[PDB]
Amino acid sequence: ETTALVCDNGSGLVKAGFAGDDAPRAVFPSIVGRPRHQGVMVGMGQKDSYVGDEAQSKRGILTLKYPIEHGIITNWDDMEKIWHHTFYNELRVAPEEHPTLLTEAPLNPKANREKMTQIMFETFNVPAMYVAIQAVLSLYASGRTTGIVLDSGDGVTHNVPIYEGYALPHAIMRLDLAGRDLTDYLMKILTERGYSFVTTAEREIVRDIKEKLCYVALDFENEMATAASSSSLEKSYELPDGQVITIGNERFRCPETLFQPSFIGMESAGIHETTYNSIMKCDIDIRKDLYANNVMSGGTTMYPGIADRMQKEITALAPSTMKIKIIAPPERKYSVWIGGSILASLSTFQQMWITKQEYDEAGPSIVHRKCF
Amino acid sequence: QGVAFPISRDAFQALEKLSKKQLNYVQLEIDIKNETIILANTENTELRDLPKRIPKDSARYHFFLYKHSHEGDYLESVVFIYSMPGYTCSIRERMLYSSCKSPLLEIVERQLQMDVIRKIEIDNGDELTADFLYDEVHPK
Ligand SMILES: Nc1ncnc2c1ncn2[C@@H]1O[C@H](COP(=O)(O)OP(=O)(O)OP(=O)(O)O)[C@@H](O)[C@H]1O
Ligand SMILES: [Ca+2]
Repeated sequence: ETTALVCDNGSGLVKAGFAGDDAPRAVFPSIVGRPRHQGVMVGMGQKDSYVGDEAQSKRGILTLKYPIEHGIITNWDDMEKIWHHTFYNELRVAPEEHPTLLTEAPLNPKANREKMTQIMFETFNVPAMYVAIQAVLSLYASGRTTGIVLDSGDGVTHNVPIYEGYALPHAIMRLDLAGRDLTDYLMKILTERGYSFVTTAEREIVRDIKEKLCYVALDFENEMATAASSSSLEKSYELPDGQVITIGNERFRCPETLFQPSFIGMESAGIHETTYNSIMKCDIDIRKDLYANNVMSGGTTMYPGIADRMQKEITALAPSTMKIKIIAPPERKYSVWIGGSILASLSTFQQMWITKQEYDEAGPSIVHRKCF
Repeated sequence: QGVAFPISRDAFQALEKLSKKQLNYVQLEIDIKNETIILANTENTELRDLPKRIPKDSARYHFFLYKHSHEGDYLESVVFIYSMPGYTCSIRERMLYSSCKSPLLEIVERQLQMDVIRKIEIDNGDELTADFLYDEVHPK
């Protein structure tokens, strides 16, 4: 037993863990914090930085940053801290003893893949490591090699057509709207309902509301009308001290924002339109199978009724005689991570790792050749 | 791409014989625990009984000699099929079938000169009708 680590680094959350486990052991915010101003902060500890949960608790003392913007790594100093923290603090492992699988976003620059492998080998001294495309891992996990993945996480929503294990970069759509935007709109319209959520302690509370009560309407105006003229679909939410507030049309208006981004000002096609456009940018031929295999991944696709709604919208955009299916696995919230764990635990995967010797001889990249 | 499970001796002989048109159908399966590709079935199969060959409760790989006419020509072209019935399969079954595909296709091609004309991914193989298969191989 040497054991492989699997890391799926997203904009909002890190999912991390041991290959062969069926769920990620560590899930914590992809947040790095540093002293708010120059001199001596109080009570900054004996430390120059915090990561994850600690960084949230001390938000008042630190300046908070996300090193992964829209799936891409844009702050490497801070990204090193998240990795360090993942190994030592979250996982309790010594990186040099463990093969590490890492995941990457759509449209990720080749140079980024290289510095990523570089840092793993140079700064963390992993014996072996390997890099996999998130979207492909989820597709494969659903039991298919061709289809169009709709990955929607915390800061980005991607539409990614994949043929035979290969993402088609020219047809990949990016939409900068996801979970963190949805929590904030839920916060806004809940406060307009006469409650008050400003406030980072409260944002947490709204995230839980959002995650437990929200749903996607099959027909939105039907549902708005079904709510205005009846108290039928009103769930009550237990505040953590004891107050009880009543939540109504917010319950579906919030993720409606996915299909109707004008809701938060933004001029942009909705997820149904972006997944249609993505498809449309491919072969006339391949299109058939894209439609037939829409896979969904990521926490922001976890809303009830999202699958069916997509079915409705896609159909309405497609040639009438089109075979359309959405696949929304129960495991889709960590399907990217589960797929890496499954892969990195196989004996037959031992000879697929990029090794230190391979990297020395050289160098970083190795990565484009050996991983795809 | 991707993960190479050793193809068993028996399996390899079936595939070889398919390459020479001595067999018309060869079905394979993955042994999850052993990380191995093993021979499931080589029962002689005509188009009209192909649907019956495709399990409805676990995922399989298939190589099928598709005898048919195309505008003057009688063609006997090898079709590959990856069948996956859905959540009756475990995540691990799904990942392995999906992940072990490309290397299996690579060996058959480079070592047996199989001339896989088309690869198809299907849910159950009720789908595998006469016109379906002709449209896959010979689109418009
Ligand atoms: N049951 C749920 N319903 C709705 N949203 C959810 C649910 N569970 C998690 N989420 C949301 O999903 C987001 C996190 O998902 P994920 O981990 O896939 O994103 P990420 O990988 O951090 O970000 P990205 O992929 O955009 O870079 C959070 O905004 C979270 O509130
Ligand atoms: Ca993600």
